[PDB]
Amino acid sequence: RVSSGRDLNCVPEIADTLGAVAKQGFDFLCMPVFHPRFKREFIQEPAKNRPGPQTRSDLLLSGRDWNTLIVGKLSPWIRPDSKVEKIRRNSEAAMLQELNFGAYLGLPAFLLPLNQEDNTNLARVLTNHIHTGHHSSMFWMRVPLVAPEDLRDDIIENAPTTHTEEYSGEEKTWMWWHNFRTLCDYSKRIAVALEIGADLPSNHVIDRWLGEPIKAAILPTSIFLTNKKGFPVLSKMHQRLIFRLLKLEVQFIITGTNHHSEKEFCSYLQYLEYLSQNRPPPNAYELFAKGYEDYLQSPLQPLMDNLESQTYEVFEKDPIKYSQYQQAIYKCLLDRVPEEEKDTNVQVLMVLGAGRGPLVNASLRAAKQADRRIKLYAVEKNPNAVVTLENWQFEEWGSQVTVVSSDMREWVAPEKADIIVSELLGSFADNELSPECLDGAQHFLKDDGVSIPGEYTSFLAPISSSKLYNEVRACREKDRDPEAQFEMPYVVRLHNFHQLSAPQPCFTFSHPNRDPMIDNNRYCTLEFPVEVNTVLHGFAGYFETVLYQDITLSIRPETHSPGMFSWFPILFPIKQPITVREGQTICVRFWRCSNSKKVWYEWAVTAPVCSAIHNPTGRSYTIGL
Amino acid sequence: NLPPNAPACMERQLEAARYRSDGALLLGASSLSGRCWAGSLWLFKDPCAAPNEGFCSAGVQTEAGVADLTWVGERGILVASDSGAVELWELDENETLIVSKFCKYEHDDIVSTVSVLSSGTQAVSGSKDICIKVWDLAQQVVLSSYRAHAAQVTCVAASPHKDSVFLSCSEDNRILLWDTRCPKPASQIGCSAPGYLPTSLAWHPQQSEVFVFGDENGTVSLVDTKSTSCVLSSAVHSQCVTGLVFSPHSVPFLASLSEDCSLAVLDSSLSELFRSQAHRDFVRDATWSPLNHSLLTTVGWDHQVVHHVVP
Ligand SMILES: Nc1ncnc2c1nc1n2[C@@H]2O[C@@H]([C@@H](O)[C@H]2O)[C@@H](c2ccc(F)c(F)c2)CCN1
Repeated sequence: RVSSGRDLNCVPEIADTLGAVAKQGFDFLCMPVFHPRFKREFIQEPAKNRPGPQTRSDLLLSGRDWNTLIVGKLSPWIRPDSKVEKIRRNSEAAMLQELNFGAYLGLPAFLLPLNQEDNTNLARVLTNHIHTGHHSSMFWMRVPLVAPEDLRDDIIENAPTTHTEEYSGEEKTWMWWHNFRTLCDYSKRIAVALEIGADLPSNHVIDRWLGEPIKAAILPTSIFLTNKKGFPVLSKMHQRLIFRLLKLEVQFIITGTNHHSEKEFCSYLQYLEYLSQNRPPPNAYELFAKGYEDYLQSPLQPLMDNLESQTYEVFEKDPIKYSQYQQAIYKCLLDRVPEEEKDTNVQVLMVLGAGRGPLVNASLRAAKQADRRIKLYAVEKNPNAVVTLENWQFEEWGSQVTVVSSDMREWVAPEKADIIVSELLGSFADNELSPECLDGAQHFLKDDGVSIPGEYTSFLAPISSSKLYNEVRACREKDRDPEAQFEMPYVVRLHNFHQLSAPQPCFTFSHPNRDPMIDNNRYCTLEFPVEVNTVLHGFAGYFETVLYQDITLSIRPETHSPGMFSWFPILFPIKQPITVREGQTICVRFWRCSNSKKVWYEWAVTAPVCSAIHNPTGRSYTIGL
Repeated sequence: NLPPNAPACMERQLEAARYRSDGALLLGASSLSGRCWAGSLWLFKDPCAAPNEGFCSAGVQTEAGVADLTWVGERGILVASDSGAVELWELDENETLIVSKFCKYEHDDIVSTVSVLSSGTQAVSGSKDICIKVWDLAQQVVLSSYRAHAAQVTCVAASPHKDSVFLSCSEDNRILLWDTRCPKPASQIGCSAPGYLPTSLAWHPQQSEVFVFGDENGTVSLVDTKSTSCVLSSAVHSQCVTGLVFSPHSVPFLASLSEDCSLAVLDSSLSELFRSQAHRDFVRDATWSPLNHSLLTTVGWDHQVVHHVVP
């Protein structure tokens, strides 16, 4: 349903308060682990020798309760970045004490505020805590969408609120967070608790938190309007944000006292559950993708590796894909043989890389649909797939289908083909080596022969995602370059991210290739206009293909072939993230390289700043020929 | 003997010490550690018996802790609670009990500072939720709500005689002078330099255009509203100035509180006449006896009530 929690800065009896919030319908509680007003002294006598206890006993809850229901809170007097040395020193010791108590307790999370620009010493003290033993605890940085200074009432006569637009200034709180998490070296243990206020900022300001690790959204009671029946509700704009945040699967946190005294505290909660149940449903793509969101996978190499049985099963349960292949064959057969020849002219149809036979059956259903004659050849290099093919050829297909157990590049065909059909494409089109395979095969295609698909194009788009950068950064393996994980593409259902500019075509291949000197190597320069202030982390890749005429397949979001949940986008990371200012152009260079044995990509950002060339000589990543 | 509905135990952390015009002592106290985090209100017609529980005139226990307190005349007690509530506790006819008149949850976080305005019918509260609220004590409602500040409100101090006027200060480094009569009520005042954060406020009881403020680095400042560029200031404490209280004298003395666990007593020139190290923990309040004007009663987190003799 909805994972939601209660924020309290007042808990007189821990046992009673917890039962009340559970009764209201809260999954957890955010509370102080030491009294918020209880300032402790660590240096100066006599306050230093203040007798204990210094807080309430851990025995007041079961270990289970501390582990699952309690989010701890830093004490509001703890200011490690105070301008007063004495305060800085006590706040350091107090921060350690409270953070170590949270760790003692086994708390699943702990809240620390970013309520000012300078949080350097707070970042230092947290970093030192994070490196004091390996633990699973999470840190939630309480950041507002709008700094309190920028939402104050215009009631000071000699200090009025600035009515002049300050594009970058309106995004100051994102900069507070960015610096804090940069200083802490992108710890996976540090995330955002995003505090939403009465009046939302500009859309660009809300767009900065795209790609950020938002773990919780804080909604104060103060921001809920009152409906005619007296219930708490939200502005349509506030509802949009909640809908956007439900997609991120955040935990919603209710803070502040009850201002709808006619109703209870489950009222604020019931609105969220109501909004949760009333969202546009998860479509066939959204429902299939569930579980794979920002989960990094290795791109398939079906040429180098023999695919497992369950990999074929995944890429077969896609009827739209084979309806389009069927349609492209149907349309081709009619263009090649007229109604007068519908029983004398029999077409040489070669399925090149037949898998377990769905493309074969699609070529069958397209011969009877078009009511034309075809002689089928089913070529397949994977001997385990050939088992499924040869059982199909015996039990059903018969003499019409001729199973060939060979690689298309090494096979000597008895007769030339009219139509060669294949699905040798990956998420970046040519990344499964479709150019090379089809070049090695076109000799056994007739001079007027058709290749299905006849054309394909890859696209790239610059993306921002500090979540995916961290996800990649975590892929370090022993016995290899400590940075080889950034020099390889990942198939990923890109979820928590921001597309910084429209996808632009990268590399195109045409089949057959009529070039006298066929060269599958490439160099492309792209210029991506960026109209936001952002951080570039990598490039999403998609493809488009023409099977035949207007019959196409696409994973480019703009032209996405609807229903094709099979292909996820590819991600090309960059080792070091790059700041991009609004109005700047991101310029990327991409190469498709090869030798006799392997094919690979290399890429570099040249504007606004230079990166290193990624994957030089295929050192970190190659596609096996 | 213990009065009815009063507990046999007192909360260790003493927050407020307030003398009524008759001489009876008002005590506010919180439990800031241990199992139960709550507060209490105590009345001592014999001030020399305090802090002892079994020798009080009246006693009550609140749901949450007592951050701040003020007398509402002679039978009223206005309470700044952690619960986000402003509580008004009505005294008994025989003055034996302390009964809840109203408890309103308007502030979204701990209420930290309360001040009753000159008429005694209106009050201003300052909170960690950064808000400032003007209250009508008879209707039990908020008249006006001001988000003037950008950080938690530290001190709200009503003017001696104007109902429209009060000072406020905050961790946002603003000292705001208020006048409910202006369409823009607040006005940023203070010294030339930004300096250290303001922690405590006290109007002069005679010069209505003059006040004093204590900073987080233990400095006390003498400020005139008009000149708006501080005349005199002395480093009175080694730690944050918690509170500032003027003596009832025609020519008054200024009592200076601190987290340095000391009390200092100063003259017009902010020069040190007295200092007491009597406390072993933070000094939280000070009241001068309405009866003996040379007497000053402090409370601390060390659960000590120290009666001083100021010459
Ligand atoms: N040069 C070559 N000679 C002969 N056969 C070759 C080959 N290269 C490939 N194939 C074979 O064709 C398919 C695999 O079975 C593969 O072994 C195909 C495929 C992949 C995943 C699927 F889920 C799917 F349904 C189909 C793509 C891989 N290309």
